[PDB]
Amino acid sequence: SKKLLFQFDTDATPSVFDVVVGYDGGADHITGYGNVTPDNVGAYVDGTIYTRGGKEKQSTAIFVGGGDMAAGERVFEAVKKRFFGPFRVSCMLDSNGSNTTAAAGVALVVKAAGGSVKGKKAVVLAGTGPVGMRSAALLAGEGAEVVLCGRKLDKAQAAADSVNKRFKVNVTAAETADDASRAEAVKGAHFVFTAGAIGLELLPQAAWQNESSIEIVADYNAQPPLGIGGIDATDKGKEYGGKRAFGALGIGGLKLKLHRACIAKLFESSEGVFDAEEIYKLAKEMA
Amino acid sequence: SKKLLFQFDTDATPSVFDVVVGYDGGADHITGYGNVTPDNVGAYVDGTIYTRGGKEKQSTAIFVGGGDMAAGERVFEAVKKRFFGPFRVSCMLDSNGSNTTAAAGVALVVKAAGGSVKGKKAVVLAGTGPVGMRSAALLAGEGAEVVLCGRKLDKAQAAADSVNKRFKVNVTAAETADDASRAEAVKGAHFVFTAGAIGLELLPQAAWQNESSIEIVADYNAQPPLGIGGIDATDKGKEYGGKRAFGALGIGGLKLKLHRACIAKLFESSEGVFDAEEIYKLAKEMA
Amino acid sequence: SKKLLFQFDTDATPSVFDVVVGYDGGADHITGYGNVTPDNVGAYVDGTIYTRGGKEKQSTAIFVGGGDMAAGERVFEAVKKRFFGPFRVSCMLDSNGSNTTAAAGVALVVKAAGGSVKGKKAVVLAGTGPVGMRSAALLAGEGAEVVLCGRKLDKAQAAADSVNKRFKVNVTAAETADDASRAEAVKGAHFVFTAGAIGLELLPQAAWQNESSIEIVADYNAQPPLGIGGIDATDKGKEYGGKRAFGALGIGGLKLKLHRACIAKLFESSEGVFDAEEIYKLAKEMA
Ligand SMILES: NC(=O)c1ccc[n+]([C@@H]2O[C@H](COP(=O)([O-])OP(=O)(O)OC[C@H]3O[C@@H](n4cnc5c(N)ncnc54)[C@H](OP(=O)(O)O)[C@@H]3O)[C@@H](O)[C@H]2O)c1
Ligand SMILES: NC(=O)c1ccc[n+]([C@@H]2O[C@H](COP(=O)([O-])OP(=O)(O)OC[C@H]3O[C@@H](n4cnc5c(N)ncnc54)[C@H](OP(=O)(O)O)[C@@H]3O)[C@@H](O)[C@H]2O)c1
Ligand SMILES: NC(=O)c1ccc[n+]([C@@H]2O[C@H](COP(=O)([O-])OP(=O)(O)OC[C@H]3O[C@@H](n4cnc5c(N)ncnc54)[C@H](OP(=O)(O)O)[C@@H]3O)[C@@H](O)[C@H]2O)c1
Repeated sequence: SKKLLFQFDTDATPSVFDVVVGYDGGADHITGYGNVTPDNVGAYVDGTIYTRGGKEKQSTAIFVGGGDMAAGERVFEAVKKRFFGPFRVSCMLDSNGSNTTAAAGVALVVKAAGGSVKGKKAVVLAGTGPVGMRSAALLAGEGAEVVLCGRKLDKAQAAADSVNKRFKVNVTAAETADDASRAEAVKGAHFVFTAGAIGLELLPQAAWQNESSIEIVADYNAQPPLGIGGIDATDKGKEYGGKRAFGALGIGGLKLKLHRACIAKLFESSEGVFDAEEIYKLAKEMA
Repeated sequence: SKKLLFQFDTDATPSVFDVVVGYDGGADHITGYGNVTPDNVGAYVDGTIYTRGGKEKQSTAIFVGGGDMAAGERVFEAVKKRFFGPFRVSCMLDSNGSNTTAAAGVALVVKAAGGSVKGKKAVVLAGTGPVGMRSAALLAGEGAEVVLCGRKLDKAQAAADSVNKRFKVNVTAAETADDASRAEAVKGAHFVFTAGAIGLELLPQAAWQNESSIEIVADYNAQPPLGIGGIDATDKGKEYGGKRAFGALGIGGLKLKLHRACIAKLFESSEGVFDAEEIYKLAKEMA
Repeated sequence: SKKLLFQFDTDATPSVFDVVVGYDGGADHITGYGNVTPDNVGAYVDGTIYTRGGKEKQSTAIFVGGGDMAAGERVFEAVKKRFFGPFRVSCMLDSNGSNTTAAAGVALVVKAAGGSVKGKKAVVLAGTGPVGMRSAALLAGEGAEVVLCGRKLDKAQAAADSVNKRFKVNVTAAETADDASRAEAVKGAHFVFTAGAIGLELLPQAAWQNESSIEIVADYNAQPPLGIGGIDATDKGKEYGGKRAFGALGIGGLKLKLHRACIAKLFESSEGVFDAEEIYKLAKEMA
């Protein structure tokens, strides 16, 4: 049977980026839908579970995407709720590539760290967006003491509460309104991630270079000025007098390979569920 | 040339069910459109008839679907009306699966009856919907005496008139507003079909198992309480005393293979027209 | 990698005609979007330039189409504007088949004229539409002396100004408000093209067959009354006395083959820009 991927996007039209990667990952055909909601996705799912049987079923799979993570999460939950008994197919969630980007970034840092980050302090700057929250979640799951920062304490605390409930961890928040506060929050930390919006700087070279404790820095922003000063986007473990760095493009290379590999995995079984935990498990096997 | 199927759906977005079946039927690519109407479909059809010539033409085809049978029929007529001379391609109509469902059901019953039902009495309970109407048409074309029943003579006689004019047959109507009247209507019948809306019982175990004249019963409702009591939805010719029963899922298994086979036929010529009659002819071959 | 074509149509839904030709031109997959504007196309383009690298870049391409040429040009310019450095893919513009139609027409006439029209006079009747304007541009590029006519001088001059600025040529405009003026305008001309709206006659038989200077005539209107009287739409170099005629269908046959061949070119490099000039270059090779 041909491998058919059904793309459910919460935005008005399906993401072009997700279509290309889906095909390069092995889909024979991709059929996409926009404006997908928790109320209209059930009928679409029925079409994937009552049309093929047995080993044929694994050749159909579902991918959920779009620009708003919370919206994708509501659709993803409604998809899983429609399945019942043996009537199911594999599914994946990766709105705006946040799960694959956060998983690639954390896997690279944990590997470069020797394989463990337990008990160590980790700081995610501008960690209130989807990549920062998923990054905080995966680090916390690895045992690190995570502090999620943002300009305003309420938003920062809301993000940690959200992450804590979903992944059952205990991330703490902190307000850092300026570069100065951001320099302080970083003191005593062993790992520092900058998950800021595109084209903004958050931690100049001084701010991280003179902190004996810092082992690794990782930046998700690929547009200059970069989130971390003193490094290049292509950096991928590059040495900087003690500290090692991973730039956005070095992280991006793995994210792309990871996304492709997850798509292929969707067709090897009819019961895969790929959200942050499972995507990160695969990321560690590929880093 | 690649086998290209153009899917025209009357609902807001195209049916996922119809997409999977189309690829398993052999289409190389399926391009779908939602909110298709009798007015906008003409321009879509031009794209299928003026882009390929000669032997190439049979490699493009059209499929009309959606949840409303009436809307689908209006669009299908607009499609056939657009063709002119040699400028045409094969087309199929199967809104809400009404044609393939009714064709599989009748084909299975006629086969289990020995191959001929000429002159026998067949009763279709709640036969005023698309599935009941198409079933009555096909039975009447096979020569059976058909009585289409519903809660109000008004609507039942209109359903019968519609079928009679479209298929050139002579189905009669009858009013059965309650259990008792329903049980009464099946006396003396050889074949009984329940084509009621989903989740409703129309013929309890005690209304058919004690009528000697009845040879075969068939139910299209797959949601408990089933249309026929005393059987399982998966029954496919299972014997109950001296009678045989077909459950909605037993019928559905053939409906799926039939729907796949019809799509493949669309690419074997550029003049095929697959509506109830032709879909039924193929159903008999495969039953 | 699979050859992926992304279709951006300015209308509500993507053209069926453009999809079929795109597959016959060699695309492995076509993903179409409707309602595309200069504003929302940027995010779409990003998806085609950040998902593949190196030799895989050329396996993704863009096609802009739809019914309104002006809307299409705006989107096409926005697409080229999003590219930067090596981050780009091949792209093509053919809203309403205006580029492939004008290129096929001019190529056929130039070949029939011995391969050169330099220094000769070409008149384009009702040349204010997109087909008429593109035809005038290619003819002027061949060194012909071109006169673009229309019922009102201001509109005709605006058309020539547009063409002259865009292709850097020097087409002249003239007002021909009635039958008498159109007949006067072609006296002494060597080539006459009728690019009027569908179903209108612009050049009666007696208005061209008695003019000794006229060598070849071409008509883009396929709906009777044809733009040029006394010819058949299927004519493709048919001789009438000392003259050759090309009708709308004779021209359309090359347009179709040309459109297919252009799509194939898009995947041969990641820098192709298929607008009128490059499409005409290929038309000459194929006429
Ligand atoms: N290439 C890929 O495949 C890919 C995929 C996904 C993401 N990414 C990249 O990874 C990064 C993370 O994405 P994201 O979507 O999670 O980010 P986001 O939601 O756009 O922004 C992250 C946070 O940055 C903070 N911020 C915004 N403007 C700021 C300013 N002027 N000063 C200080 N803080 C500011 C906000 O935190 P507070 O308001 O709490 O301060 C915001 O929650 C982005 O740079 C994005 O480009 C790349
Ligand atoms: N799995 C598939 O591929 C597939 C495809 C199509 C259909 N189906 C199933 O097959 C059946 C037929 O579909 P359909 O669309 O023709 O049905 P429908 O139009 O939904 O219903 C059929 C008839 O049921 C009668 N009815 C409604 N409520 C009733 C009640 N409370 N008591 C008695 N009669 C009642 C009505 O007739 P009166 O008003 O005249 O009494 C109505 O015309 C359904 O169960 C449907 O789920 C399955
Ligand atoms: N088969 C294909 O692939 C294909 C594709 C595209 C176009 N075409 C055909 O080629 C032709 C050119 O298309 P187009 O889009 O450029 O045309 P258009 O924009 O529809 O019309 C061209 C010009 O015709 C003139 N006109 C309109 N009504 C007129 C009338 N009643 N009397 C005299 N002149 C009138 C107008 O010029 P003024 O107002 O300046 O006088 C108008 O600008 C059409 O016949 C079309 O069907 C075929």
